[PDB]
Amino acid sequence: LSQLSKQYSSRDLPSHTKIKYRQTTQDAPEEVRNRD
Amino acid sequence: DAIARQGQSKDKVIYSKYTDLVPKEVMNADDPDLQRPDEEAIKEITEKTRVALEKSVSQKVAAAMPVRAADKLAPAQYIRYTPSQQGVAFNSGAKQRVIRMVEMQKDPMEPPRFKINKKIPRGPPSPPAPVMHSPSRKMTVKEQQE
Amino acid sequence: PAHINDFMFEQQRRTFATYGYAKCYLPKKQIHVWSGHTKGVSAVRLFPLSGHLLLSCSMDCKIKLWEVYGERRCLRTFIGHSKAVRDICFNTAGTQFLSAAYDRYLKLWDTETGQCISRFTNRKVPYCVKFNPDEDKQNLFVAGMSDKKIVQWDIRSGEIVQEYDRHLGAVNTIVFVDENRRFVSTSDDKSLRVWEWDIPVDFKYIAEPSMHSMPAVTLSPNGKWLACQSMDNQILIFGAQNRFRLNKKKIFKGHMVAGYACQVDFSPDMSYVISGDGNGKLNIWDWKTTKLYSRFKAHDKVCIGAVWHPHETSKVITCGWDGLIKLWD
Amino acid sequence: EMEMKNRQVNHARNIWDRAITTLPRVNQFWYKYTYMEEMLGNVAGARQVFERWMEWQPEEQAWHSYINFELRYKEVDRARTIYERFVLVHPDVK
Amino acid sequence: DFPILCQTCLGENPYIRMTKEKYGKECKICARPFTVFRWCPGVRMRFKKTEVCQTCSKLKNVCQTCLLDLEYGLPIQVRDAGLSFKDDMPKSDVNKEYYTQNMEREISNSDGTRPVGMLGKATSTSDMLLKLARTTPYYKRNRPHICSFWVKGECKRGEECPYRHEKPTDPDDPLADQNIKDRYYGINDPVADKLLKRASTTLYVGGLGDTITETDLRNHFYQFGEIRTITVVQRQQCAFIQFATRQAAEVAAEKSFNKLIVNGRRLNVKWGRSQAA
Amino acid sequence: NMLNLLIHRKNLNYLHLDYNFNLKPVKTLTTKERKKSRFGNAFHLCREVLRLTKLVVDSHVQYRLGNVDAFQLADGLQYIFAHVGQLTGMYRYKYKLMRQIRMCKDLKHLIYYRFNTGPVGKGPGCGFWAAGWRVWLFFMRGITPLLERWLGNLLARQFEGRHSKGVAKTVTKQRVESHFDLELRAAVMHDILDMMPEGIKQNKARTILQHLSEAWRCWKAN
Amino acid sequence: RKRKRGVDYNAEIPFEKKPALGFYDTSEENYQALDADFRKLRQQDLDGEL
RNA sequence: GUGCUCGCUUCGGCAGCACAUAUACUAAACGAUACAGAGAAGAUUAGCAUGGCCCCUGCGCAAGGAUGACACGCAAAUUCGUGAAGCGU
RNA sequence: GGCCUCCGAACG
RNA sequence: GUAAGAGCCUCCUUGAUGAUGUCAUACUUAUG
Repeated sequence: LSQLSKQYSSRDLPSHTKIKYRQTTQDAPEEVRNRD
Repeated sequence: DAIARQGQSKDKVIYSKYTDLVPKEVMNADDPDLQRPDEEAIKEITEKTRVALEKSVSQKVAAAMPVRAADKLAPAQYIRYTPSQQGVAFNSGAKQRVIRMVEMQKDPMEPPRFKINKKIPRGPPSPPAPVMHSPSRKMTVKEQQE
Repeated sequence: PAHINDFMFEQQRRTFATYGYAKCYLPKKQIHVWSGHTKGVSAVRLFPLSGHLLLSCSMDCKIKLWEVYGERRCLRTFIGHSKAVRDICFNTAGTQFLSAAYDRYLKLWDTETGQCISRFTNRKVPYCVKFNPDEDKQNLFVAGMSDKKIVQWDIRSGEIVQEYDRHLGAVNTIVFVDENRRFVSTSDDKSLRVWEWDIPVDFKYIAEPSMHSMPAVTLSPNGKWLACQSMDNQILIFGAQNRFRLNKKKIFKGHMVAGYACQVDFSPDMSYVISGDGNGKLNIWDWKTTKLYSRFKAHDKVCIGAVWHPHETSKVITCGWDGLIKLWD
Repeated sequence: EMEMKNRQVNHARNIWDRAITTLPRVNQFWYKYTYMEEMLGNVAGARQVFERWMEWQPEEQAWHSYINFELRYKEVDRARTIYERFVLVHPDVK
Repeated sequence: DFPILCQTCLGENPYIRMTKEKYGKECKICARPFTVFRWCPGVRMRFKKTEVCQTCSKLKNVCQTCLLDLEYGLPIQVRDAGLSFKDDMPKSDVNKEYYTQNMEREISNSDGTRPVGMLGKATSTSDMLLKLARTTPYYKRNRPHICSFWVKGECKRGEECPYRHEKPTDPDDPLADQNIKDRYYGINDPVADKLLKRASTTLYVGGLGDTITETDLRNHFYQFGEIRTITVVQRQQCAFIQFATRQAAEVAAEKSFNKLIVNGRRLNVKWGRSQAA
Repeated sequence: NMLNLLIHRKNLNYLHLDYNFNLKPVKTLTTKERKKSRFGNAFHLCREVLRLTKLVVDSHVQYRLGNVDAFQLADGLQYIFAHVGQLTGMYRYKYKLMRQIRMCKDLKHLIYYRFNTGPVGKGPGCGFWAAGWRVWLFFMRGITPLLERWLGNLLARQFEGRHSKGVAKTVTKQRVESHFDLELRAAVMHDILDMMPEGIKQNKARTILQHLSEAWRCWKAN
Repeated sequence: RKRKRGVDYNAEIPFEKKPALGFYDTSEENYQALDADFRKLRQQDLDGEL
């Protein structure tokens, strides 16, 4: 492509730039693997 | 059988002969065949997906977010290469006739450069494949008339 | 990539140019027209009173004076036209004539004197040229142009007469009736519109989605009906207008229209109507029987039109086509 | 069929082979193959039609009709072995 | 990721300072944004530029600036019509051409700039284009840029500014510079002019030597027609090819005159006497 | 030159831009020209920012040069900025900006009469509004990015032009039901095509009318 | 009149109208066959009145 | 070329240092106009929808331009009965 | 003993 | 009462008539 970038619009502003990893208090993947 | 490869042919087709109609033997228990490669394959594949998604997400996410990118760049880009392997009369330079290649001046306050906004939606076709299906039985008079 | 300092010395040596590498009548063809022209016939004219003198207009942009009827030979040559003549006209006596040239130049022509009259011009290319009936003076001539306004032009006064727009379509032809209070005006809009003319206001307009263009327009010598052949090859006979209806004679089909305007002909015995065909064949029609006569192919090229003798009894009908003309008995 | 009516018919036959490489559908492949073989290329058309019909799935009316047309063409010797292979692929009383 | 930049527009200087441009003007053919590189081959010559995009340069397979024919260094039109016939659809509806070009380049996985060269087997047009090409025609290909101000004497700067005086030429025939720039692939052009200018029973052939034998000349001349006999003279290093019919003697005659390269060695062939001498 | 460049880009000539920040329909164009003129949102916003901008600009220019002002310069500064700055040419494109900011200007009037009250007052008694000029300056500090991407995307879309179909469906209101009926007839066509193993091709298209309308009058009627 | 677009298909002057792609049979370029198809193609179209 | 250093021998002569490859993208649809006026089975109109080889207004995935305008029914192929004429080892 | 929502511009 | 559009600044075909004016009624107008 290397084209079709000209102007922006609303709702496209930077949002949720930092994701949220699973905490050990909520869900742990290893604890789910060893889960009873 | 190679006539089915006419047109664009690169890697994945996997239909030429009809030997793929019926499967091979039956389900068996094998570690490499019936499960997956090692964990290093998913690790290197995930890292490669992070590099490709990092470059594509960096270009698309950078252009979609007018943070004005950076100042310019530093590609002094000294280019030593054969001029299309010309072999012209006498010599147009010394050795491969290297040239100095730097970046371009930045963009001024005026956004417009070349405006298109034209319409050319779709227009390429797609290569047809074989049917690769077991022909069934017709409906005759009763099921078709039903 | 190499060093930038070495590239500066290489450029400095390059600027120094251092290269170092170290029970119907059956008329037949009588006689061919007098002389002729290589280009197609632009218009077909004839002397109204005498009938022997015919003025042939061709695409060669040279007016051809012809003597025709009896002891058959033409008249003389006439020049002075800037471009191909779009239309031809003549006075009531015949000693004077008018010319409509696609150069957008209307030039009157004197004939019997051996040379023309004078050269004139108009605003646009005139699409129609016709003499003024009724009063024998007729200082103005009824004409039309691509400007889509039927306009009479006073001539002998040094300037024209008046201009009036009947319809938005370019007027194809204009033929004034004997009442002098109305002039039939056929335009490229396909709408046949009579026009009150001497008064700046016109008359009326009718049939825009009918009577395609104006391939043929003519009126009976008695003035009871005026028929117009249309580019669908459909001849629409219109009962002439004095009435509440004031239109509509009958329907006459069987002709052929290639899109080129063809001069309409008839046998005014209260009998026949005969015109050319778009394919070039000779179209013979019985009229008063509401049905035609016969189709007899004559010219080998596209038929330009046809003419008729005066009205006494059955005599003969002249014919003409593109590049050549042939008269029939 | 529109390209077959043309005076060339070479690109129409090659287009029929392109349809053979395309979805056979077991209808236009055997019907169009019978049309091309009936047009020309007897030994060749029956060879590619026998290889294609012997590739993906067997047939019944198309296989029996193909063995009948190949048998009535010149000799029934090859049609006997082809009939034994097709009958051996799908045995039955018929 | 440089442009095409063939050897004709590169110049005689080994080192060249080029300035790339990320977003330039749209291509005259592909009608798409691309990179515009600028360089000056000559000292006092004006800087060059490339108006052809990557798709525009890849479609015609020509230099991005000079836009010559292929890599042979000839005019585009003539050599393109000499290749096979045409094999192009520049005509109209670039929207329909953008699909054939986008699917073209996107579907083509084999390409490159210059990690390659030659690797062909002879050619049909290599002799005509080779005889129709010169050695580095770089004369007056960049700088002059004729100016009307100096012709009328109204230019105040004069030679100090670009467009040096006495640049223009008689406005009669093509200008050899902007004339080919008016159209692109449309005109017959001095491509066709210089193409027609470039096109214009026994046969003696000299320059044979020990490398060329009688079987090579008999097999080469036998393709035109039946040969009556052949006289191989090793002392004079010549051979006389006698044919039964003078038809093939005229064909191979004209086609054999300074066109004959046998085993990579040119041969000078003159028509036989046939005067009974 | 900014507004003259905006009207200069797309040829209009249906009105004139006035450095008073007033564009008027000289030729009095209407109909297709009325629908083609507009310029009442972003151009009116730039007419407000240039209205107060050029307003105080020419105000200080008249102060410094030409007619002497001094105490009158601070007078019309604070006063005219407060009442006149509260009205001026902003209006529409401001909305809550000049609404809450206009109430802040009313508080600046309460500070005006507050500071100078007892001994005397009549007219523009100064009490400089530069604090309220910092208020409205903060309204331009928040709105300056908003109008910055507004004029950036609008001006960028002016020379570029309207793109192709941008999707943007499901407008709710009564349009959500139409998309639910169309999408309902969509999967019904796929499942209808999957109902018969062979059947016919064109015969399935006509069934959408009989089943569609049959369900319409069916459920809608008794 | 103005050549851009029109009352007909855009740019359409029915010579190579719309993409025709291309076809090859097997690993070869057919020449005389296409020339014969073009000769019979010109033989199908004839000037006349109908 | 300038500035500096007698660096070498004349005030000027010679030598060394510092300043060291700019310009180019340099210079030469919408106006105006005649026309006629607007879909949903008898008369009037709400509107919202679907695909572009159609767009403008509108910062805008808000929305607005008479429901913003453009937008009709072809089928890949047969099978059996009756009468008349000609031919038949 | 006090408390005072109010606050308009286009399009259609 | 009005959104939109247009352009001009070298060879053939199946034979059904017409002109003298007025009422109930139907449709089209921003003039009531």
